[PDB]
Amino acid sequence: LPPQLSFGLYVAAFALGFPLNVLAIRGATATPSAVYALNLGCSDLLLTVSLPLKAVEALASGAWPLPASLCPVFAVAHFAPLYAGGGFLAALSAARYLGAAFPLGYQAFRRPCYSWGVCAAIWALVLCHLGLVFGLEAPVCLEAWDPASAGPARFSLSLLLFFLPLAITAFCFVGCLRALARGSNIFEMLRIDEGLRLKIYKDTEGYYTIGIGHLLTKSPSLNAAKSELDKAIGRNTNGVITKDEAEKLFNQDVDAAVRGILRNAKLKPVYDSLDAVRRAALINMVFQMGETGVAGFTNSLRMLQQKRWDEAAVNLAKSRWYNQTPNRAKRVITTFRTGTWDAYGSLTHRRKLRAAWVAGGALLTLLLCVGPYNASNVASFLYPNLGGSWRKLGLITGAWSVVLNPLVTGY
Ligand SMILES: COc1ccc(C(=O)N(CC(C)(C)C)c2cccc(C)n2)c(N2CCC(c3cc4ccc([C@@H](CC(=O)O)C5CC5)cc4o3)CC2)c1
Repeated sequence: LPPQLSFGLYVAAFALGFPLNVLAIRGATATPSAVYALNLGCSDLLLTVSLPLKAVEALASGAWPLPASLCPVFAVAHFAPLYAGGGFLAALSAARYLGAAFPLGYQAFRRPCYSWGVCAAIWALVLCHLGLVFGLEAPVCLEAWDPASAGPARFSLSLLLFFLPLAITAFCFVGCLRALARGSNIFEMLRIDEGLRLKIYKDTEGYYTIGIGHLLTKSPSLNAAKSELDKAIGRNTNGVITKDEAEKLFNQDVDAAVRGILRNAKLKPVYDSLDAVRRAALINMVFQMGETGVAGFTNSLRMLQQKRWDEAAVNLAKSRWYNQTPNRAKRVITTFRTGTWDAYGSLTHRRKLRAAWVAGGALLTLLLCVGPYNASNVASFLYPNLGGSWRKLGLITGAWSVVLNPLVTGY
């Protein structure tokens, strides 16, 4: 409440803000998360540099110690990096959400230049919106109430530059929570193991293959492969397909791998007794080897039916399958043993957990720092009875985003 306490809290924010954000930048410079943390660290620095001036203003109970014409420029130089901070948190939470909810789809669509593009658009939108609004409608500075005529303009700032990022961050945090519960499925697992190629290639066994691990023929003839490919799609392809056609063959093959297990007497008892994750591991095998091949793993299959996970793991490792494709086999074996997705880097529960925490941290620091000011500034044009201490507090909490913001990124 007293101006001396206001002064101190700003100084604390500066004093904590400066090192923490330089440290943040180095941590980011040592993926989309890094880009957003880097731009957040920079906007935090610009905000930090304006704090000494913000602090002396609070100490003088609102008195602006500089020429009145510099007040609009300082308003931009202070609020610009402030609002940008919010948007980066919103962008970062979006990247985390997309990574958590749609790992593979995200990774396919994602390009490094988009992250910068998004960041640029944020800087652009913020400075254009603030520069115009504060430039057209501006000895007291930031502590002063805005005239009721400046309402529509200042409201558009809060609406667009805070409330919208907030709502989006809230969506991303809820989506992240949902992603945790959703875990992962067999389609994602096989997409990682088989990869994606649009040209005809040879697998580790030397057979002609296309798409997401679709076996074309066991024949050594490339022309027989090109013939079987045109059968599978019903169109002359000449050894090249689209992503859409690949995904269609993928669902048919997963279906075929499942139906193969369903009609197998030696595979079906195990399939029936497993959970979905351990089921996914079985399907992966039958996808790679076929039903008869996997049916011959008599020992391992029996141990899996009796929930003897460790024994089964050790057994499966003695196979030709393990020696020919070790990385893939180890993942499928780990899946079998644990019944989790721990073996799959971009599908793991922890990765989804970190996204939830980043988004949650982001949502909270948006609510607590940039939140209170905008909530009270819009509530100043309505309700002419509003107390002055609400906006003054909001400016303090907003300043503290230079402390909170670097913490949520984890660098
Ligand atoms: C700081 O003030 C603001 C104000 C308004 C918004 C704001 O709401 N808008 C306005 C609009 C929706 C009506 C256009 C806004 C503005 C700039 C850029 C964007 C994308 N949106 C805003 N936002 C919120 C959504 C954010 C976002 C969504 C999003 C989705 C994918 C991604 C990428 C993740 C990555 O980098 O990998 C993925 C690759 C594509 C990055 C992404 O970043 C960007 C910042 C920030």
